[PDB]
Amino acid sequence: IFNDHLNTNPKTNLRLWVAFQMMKGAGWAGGVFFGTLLLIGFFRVVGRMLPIQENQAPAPNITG
Amino acid sequence: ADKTIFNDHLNTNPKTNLRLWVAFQMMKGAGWAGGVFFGTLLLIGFFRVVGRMLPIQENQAPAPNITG
Amino acid sequence: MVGVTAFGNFDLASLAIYSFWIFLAGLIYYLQTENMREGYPLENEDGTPAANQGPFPLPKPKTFILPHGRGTLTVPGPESEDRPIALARTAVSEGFPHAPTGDPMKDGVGPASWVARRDLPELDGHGHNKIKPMKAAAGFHVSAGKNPIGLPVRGCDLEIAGKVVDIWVDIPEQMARFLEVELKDGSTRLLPMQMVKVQSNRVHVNALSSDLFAGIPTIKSPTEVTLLEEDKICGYVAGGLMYAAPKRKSVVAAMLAEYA
Amino acid sequence: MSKFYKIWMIFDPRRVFVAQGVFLFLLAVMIHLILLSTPSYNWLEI
Amino acid sequence: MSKFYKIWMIFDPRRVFVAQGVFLFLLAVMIHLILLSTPSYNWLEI
Amino acid sequence: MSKFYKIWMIFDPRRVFVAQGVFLFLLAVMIHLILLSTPSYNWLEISAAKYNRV
Amino acid sequence: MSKFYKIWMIFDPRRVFVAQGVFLFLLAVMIHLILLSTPSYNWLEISAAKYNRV
Amino acid sequence: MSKFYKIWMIFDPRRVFVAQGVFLFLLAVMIHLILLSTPSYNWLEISAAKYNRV
Amino acid sequence: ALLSFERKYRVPGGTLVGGNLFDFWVGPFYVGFFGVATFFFAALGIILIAWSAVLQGTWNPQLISVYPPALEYGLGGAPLAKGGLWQIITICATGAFVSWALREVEICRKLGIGYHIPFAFAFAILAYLTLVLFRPVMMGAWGYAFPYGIWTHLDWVSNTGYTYGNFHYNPAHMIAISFFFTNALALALHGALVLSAANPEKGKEMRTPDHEDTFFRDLVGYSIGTLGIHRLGLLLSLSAVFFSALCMIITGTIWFDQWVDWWQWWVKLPWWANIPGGING
Amino acid sequence: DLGYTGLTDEQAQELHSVYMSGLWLFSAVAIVAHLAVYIWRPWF
Amino acid sequence: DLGYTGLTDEQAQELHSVYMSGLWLFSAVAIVAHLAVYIWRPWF
Amino acid sequence: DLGYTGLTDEQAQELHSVYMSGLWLFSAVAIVAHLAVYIWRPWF
Amino acid sequence: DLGYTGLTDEQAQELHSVYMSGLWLFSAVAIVAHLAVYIWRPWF
Amino acid sequence: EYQNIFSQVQVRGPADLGMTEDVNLANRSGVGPFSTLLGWFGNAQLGPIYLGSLGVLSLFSGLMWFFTIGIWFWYQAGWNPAVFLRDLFFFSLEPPAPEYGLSFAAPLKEGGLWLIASFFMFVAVWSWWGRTYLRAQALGMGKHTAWAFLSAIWLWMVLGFIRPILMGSWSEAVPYGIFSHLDWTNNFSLVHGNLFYNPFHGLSIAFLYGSALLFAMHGATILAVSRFGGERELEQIADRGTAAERAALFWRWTMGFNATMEGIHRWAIWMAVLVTLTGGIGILLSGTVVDNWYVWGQNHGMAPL
Ligand code: BCL
Ligand SMILES: COC(C)(C)C/C=C/C(C)=C/C=C/C(C)=C/C=C/C(C)=C/C=C/C=C(C)/C=C/C=C(\C)CC/C=C(\C)CCC=C(C)C
Ligand SMILES: COC(C)(C)C/C=C/C(C)=C/C=C/C(C)=C/C=C/C(C)=C/C=C/C=C(C)/C=C/C=C(\C)CC/C=C(\C)CCC=C(C)C
Ligand SMILES: COC(C)(C)C/C=C/C(C)=C/C=C/C(C)=C/C=C/C(C)=C/C=C/C=C(C)/C=C/C=C(\C)CC/C=C(\C)CCC=C(C)C
Ligand SMILES: COC(C)(C)C/C=C/C(C)=C/C=C/C(C)=C/C=C/C(C)=C/C=C\C=C(C)\C=C\C=C(/C)CC/C=C(\C)CCC=C(C)C
Ligand SMILES: [Fe+2]
Repeated sequence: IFNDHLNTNPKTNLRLWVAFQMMKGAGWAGGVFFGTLLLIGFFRVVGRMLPIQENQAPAPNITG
Repeated sequence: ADKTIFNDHLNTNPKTNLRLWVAFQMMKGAGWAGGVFFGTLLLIGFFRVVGRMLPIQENQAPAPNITG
Repeated sequence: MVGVTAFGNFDLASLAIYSFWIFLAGLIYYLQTENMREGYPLENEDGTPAANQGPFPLPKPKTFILPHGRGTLTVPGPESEDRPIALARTAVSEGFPHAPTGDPMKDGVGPASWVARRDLPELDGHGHNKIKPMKAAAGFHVSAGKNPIGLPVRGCDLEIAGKVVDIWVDIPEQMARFLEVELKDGSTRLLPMQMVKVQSNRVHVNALSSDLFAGIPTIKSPTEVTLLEEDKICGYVAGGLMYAAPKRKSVVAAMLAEYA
Repeated sequence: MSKFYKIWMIFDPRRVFVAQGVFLFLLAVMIHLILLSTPSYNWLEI
Repeated sequence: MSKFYKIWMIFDPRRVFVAQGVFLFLLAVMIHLILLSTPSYNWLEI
Repeated sequence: MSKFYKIWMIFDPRRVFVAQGVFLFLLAVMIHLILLSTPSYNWLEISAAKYNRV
Repeated sequence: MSKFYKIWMIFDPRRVFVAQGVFLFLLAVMIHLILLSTPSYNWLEISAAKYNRV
Repeated sequence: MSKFYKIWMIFDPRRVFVAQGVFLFLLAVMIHLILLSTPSYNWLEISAAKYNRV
Repeated sequence: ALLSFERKYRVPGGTLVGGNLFDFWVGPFYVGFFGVATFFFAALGIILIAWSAVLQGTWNPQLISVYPPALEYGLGGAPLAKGGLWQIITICATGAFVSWALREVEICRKLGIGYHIPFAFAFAILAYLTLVLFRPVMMGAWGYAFPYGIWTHLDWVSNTGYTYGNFHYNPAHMIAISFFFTNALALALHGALVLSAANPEKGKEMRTPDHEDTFFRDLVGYSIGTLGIHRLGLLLSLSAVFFSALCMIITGTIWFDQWVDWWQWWVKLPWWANIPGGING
Repeated sequence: DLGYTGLTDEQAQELHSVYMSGLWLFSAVAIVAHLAVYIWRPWF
Repeated sequence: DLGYTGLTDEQAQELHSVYMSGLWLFSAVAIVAHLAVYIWRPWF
Repeated sequence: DLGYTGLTDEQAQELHSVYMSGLWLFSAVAIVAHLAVYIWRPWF
Repeated sequence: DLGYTGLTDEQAQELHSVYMSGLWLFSAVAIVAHLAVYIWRPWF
Repeated sequence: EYQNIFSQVQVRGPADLGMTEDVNLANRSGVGPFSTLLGWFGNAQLGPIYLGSLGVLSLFSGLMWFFTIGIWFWYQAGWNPAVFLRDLFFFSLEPPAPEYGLSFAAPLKEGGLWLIASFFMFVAVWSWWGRTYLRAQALGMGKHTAWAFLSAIWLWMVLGFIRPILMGSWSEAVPYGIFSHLDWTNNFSLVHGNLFYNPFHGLSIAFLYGSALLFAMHGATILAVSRFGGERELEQIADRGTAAERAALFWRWTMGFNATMEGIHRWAIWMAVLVTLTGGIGILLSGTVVDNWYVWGQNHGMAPL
């Protein structure tokens, strides 16, 4: 109804239309990346919760 | 101004065309802001590089005002 | 007298600095009061005198005796527009723009404004007209730089508007003031020198587009120009900067318009 | 909070959105620089 | 280099643009993580 | 307190709202900087001493 | 307080309200700053001393 | 003292009242600062000593 | 709140940014987008100066001083109490100056006059940035900038000058001083001449530009005209600021010793370097 | 009837009534603030 | 009766109602923020 | 219905709905960023 | 004229022009970013 | 776009010999050549220059002052042209030593020549001031140029004449020579503590920076409204056009106040006069009333301790 956006010229209208397209796809990609980052962070916080600092275990694998 | 020929961008419903037109507005404005800020940053960097190229380190002046 | 103090630390130096502060305040008062000779008293946006008139009062009237029997001028005094303004207030509250009602370039509002000056030619010290066309000015000729006569005049839309026929020159200062441009229709208009970029091939006018070259005001006598006509022509050409922007064929302006 | 939409009957969205974008970028840059100034939270040096 | 536009007569822009966005974000994340791994250029620790 | 609405018969809302926004942001920045100046309430340093980032 | 209302016949309400608001804000800032200057009444500092922050 | 009203036939009340307000505020600030300067009558420090806030 | 002729010039348009969001006046002032920015930056800078006065402890305006970070902080940040306030105030001042210039551009556009005035202001802005930004960055620390005090930036001037002996022996400095002096002379002459032409001897008619040219040809034998004298004033002022900026950009950056040694090159020219007699040799 | 601003008597009276109401509200808030401060830390 | 901006009484009342609603929302958020800060680190 | 810009009620409601949707998206991204930073290096 | 998608020559040319404009804008921003990083901390 | 910095075309015609009232045209010389190099910037015509009685007196005195200093520079060089070019800037015509005080008993090689050159300079400058006043009076103008020159002369006299008298020695005055007088100013600073903490020195610097600021502002304004013929400022004073109105409204919308086409020149002349006025007062006080400006500043709240 607002119909004031229609005043912008067409070539710009799509010069932003596919701005929208391509980068929307990778905005999905960014959502995935930050979801994984927050999952790793949640597990780090739960690791900070437990009495693990008092006693830890050696490396299972050796030579690195 | 002249209408485009591909006309398949016209298939998006007006509401999402909106949800990107205004994006375009507000954040074209801050694209200008980012251009200004990065221009000043590059100017500072150019003067830093010219300062490195010159033998300032070997001989340098003491602090003009007290307490550095 | 070195080191002697009347009281506290006050001495000759402190006396001088304080007397100077007093003098500086008085001088600022005097200078601002002198600067309050034109444009006062303040008006409202409709035309009635305002409630707020300033901390500095108006000065005593003074009179200038103009040369060549042109009369006398008294300032400050009763000042009126002496013309109708074609503007309409956009908002009720004070401090908002007044939009033009018709054609701003013809109505003479905004950057294309003009003041109802005296409708007489400007006179030098001897009593002759200060600005004369060069062909009627005896002994005058182009001395250096690119001669503009005979070069096509180009408008801001990259279309030729006419050809330069003559140069108007200030007789005392010996500096060119106006170009005379003849259009397709055969009539001749004036353009100020400050608005033209005399290039190798053509005289370029970035203020006005070609179609607007006919809209410039004309002069009564071909051998002189009055202050009022000067004002009208200059205001028209200068207001072309703002009010001919759409017709202006500029690459960067086009890119900015496409951006916006 | 429901009637806040009426602000758009007061302000043209174009000017408001341009001002908002400029302001947000300016504020973000200011805060990042403030963090970079302090020896702590200067993530580069940390 | 002039005739490169004809690539759009080969590929639908929608698929190409989606793939391009995903690829660019993935590459940027990869390079940032690689920089964060090394003790130098780990701007946080520096 | 009821008749305060009449202030809008005195001031254009556009100018008043612009001035209000600028003033509020300016005041908030001023107060935050004042807090950051003092060694106490400098929340950055209060935390940095809490967790030993020095 | 009898006929003070006639002051609004002398001073435009808009300008007077603007000047009064500016003046009140600046005065309050000045007095708060003066209090912050003195070691006592520096509520941040004396609070830090009372609660043994430093 | 009766005819003093005729001063208003000399001066516009608007300018006189503006000047009077500015002058009175300026004088009050000056005197308060002068009192604050002296170690006595510096009411802030007098009270800080009375209640031993140091 | 309008001049007798101001009404016909208050029209929309002529704004670079913001459409008609801030296209309105407050009293006589014109606000605009950059006017809003200028007001914000100016208010913040002034309040931060007051707060730095609170931290310093003194309420005397002439003693208030906002020192930059010491040399040990390099080009990095500093605590707000001991260096940060200076940097925030400097960012505020730079923003305020730039926004003031751009607001002047908008007013020029709305009035249809040329853009000479913001361009002239840009020279003063560039000199200030040379003293505060370019030279300290080139030299390697924020401690080479000047403090924000009324009498304490004179201490910066004095110390920076005497680091290089008598600073008078700086050529880009001699040229700038001569430009400043010529500018003051030209300003006095121009003001006095136009006043004497417009306010002639008592009871006489107003004089004309012909009389001005006659007076200055009688005096010194050359008259530069009215357009000439305004051009000359603009050029002299801009050139003075430009050469002062140059003098401070090459000091401590490509020249490090006493400045009279520079003048020693002319003495050592091959065809008079060894001749005896005179002051030098 | 000076009317340097064009307001009539009724308009001036109404405006002054509202302005004084606002002034007294502001003064009341200031008074309670000063009482709280004086109780917390008297300056006399 | 008095008029300086062209708004009528109904428009002024509606505008003030909405503005006060926004002001009270802002004040409520500020109050909860101050409560949180005071609990975390009191300044009295 | 002041209409200083010329928008009707429906246009204002639609514009505000879209603007608030964008604001909430921006706020959500900011919140997840702050959570990540706080987990990495808390400031309290 | 393979026409695997259905675009004509004019549509392809216009699309490529706009896409290349976007690519060059992105590349310009990347170049200024790399210059800033290299000045701050060169890797050669 | 054309910025009006330089003329893009020059026209020339009959030479303007100037106005003629209460002026003796016999003294007015002939019109010199037309210089195109200057014609690019301003008027190309040189002359005619009025050579009156005071003109001849000033020219003779100034020539003798310049030649006296030149001959002393030659003597100081061993009359070697190569040394004269190598040490042109380093020569000096020093004032008499403090041993002689204010006495005229200094030998010609250690103080007498300085007194002779000083007398010549005194005569030249005062005759030139009389010339400026008389030239203004001949055309019937106001004497504003005379009074601005008087301010400059006041500073010059305080530097060279009055202050040595008050201090009681000719050694306090300024030696003629480029680097000599630069060193004189530096030593004048060092002897009296920082001259920076002289309040009148600060005011003088304030008005010098103000002169530069005001001339930049005025030149830019007039060049910006020259497209309306604003450079004809006397005409604008006589009949206010749109150039004056546009300039006034620009400055009013910028900083809340403005000048008129005439009053801005009052601002200009005062911002230029006060430089030398306050400088003369400050120099006069130094040494006579204050011997250490840094300690004075410390006692007057300017310096920290
Ligand atoms: C280390 C050196 C000292 C110092 C030492 C002094 C001393 C000492 C003095 C000044 C003076 C001045 N200084 Mg200081 N100065 C210093 C630092 C500064 C700084 C700075 C940024 O650091 C600045 C901007 C200034 C600026 C100034 C000026 C404002 C002022 C001179 C006005 C003038 O026009 O004089 C020059 C103008 C004239 C001499 C007028 C001449 C008029 C006569 C009529 C001309 C005759 C010409 C003759 C006949 C030849 C004509 C030949 C042909 C006909 C052409 N100083 C430091 C602190 N400065 C002066 C002053 O007034 O101080 C209060 C002064 O005496
Ligand atoms: C240590 O610090 C020292 C001591 C040095 C400094 C001390 C300084 C001294 C001098 C401080 C001085 C303080 C005095 C001078 C300040 C007094 C200020 C008071 C008197 C100002 C009053 C403010 C009242 C305001 C808050 C009220 C405004 C009312 C509005 C809210 C109501 C709106 C009115 C509209 C509705 C009228 C419209 C009506 C219709 C008809 C249109
Ligand atoms: C050192 O100590 C210091 C100096 C720092 C302390 C100093 C403290 C003092 C000096 C600071 C003073 C602070 C006070 C004075 C500030 C108080 C401000 C209040 C007034 C906040 C007001 C907020 C108003 C909110 C943001 C309202 C917003 C409006 C909403 C968005 C709705 C608006 C919608 C409009 C009305 C549409 C209606 C249109 C018509 C058609 C109905
Ligand atoms: C030292 O400490 C400091 C000073 C740094 C701390 C200071 C802190 C304070 C002073 C800063 C204050 C920050 C607050 C006030 C900023 C909050 C900003 C909020 C409002 C963020 C808002 C974001 C809005 C988002 C970006 C909305 C975007 C819009 C979307 C893209 C959708 C728009 C689509 C439109 C509506 C199309 C609709 C068209 C019609 C036809 C339907
Ligand atoms: C090759 O060309 C030749 C050699 C032929 C000619 C060229 C000569 C060149 C080398 C001349 C160089 C001249 C120098 C460079 C001029 C420098 C002048 C300096 C810079 C002037 C600096 C300061 C001037 C001071 C302020 C003078 C003030 C004048 C006093 C106010 C006058 C006081 C008069 C009193 C002392 C008179 C007392 C004696 C009588 C008998 C009472
Ligand atoms: Fe002028």
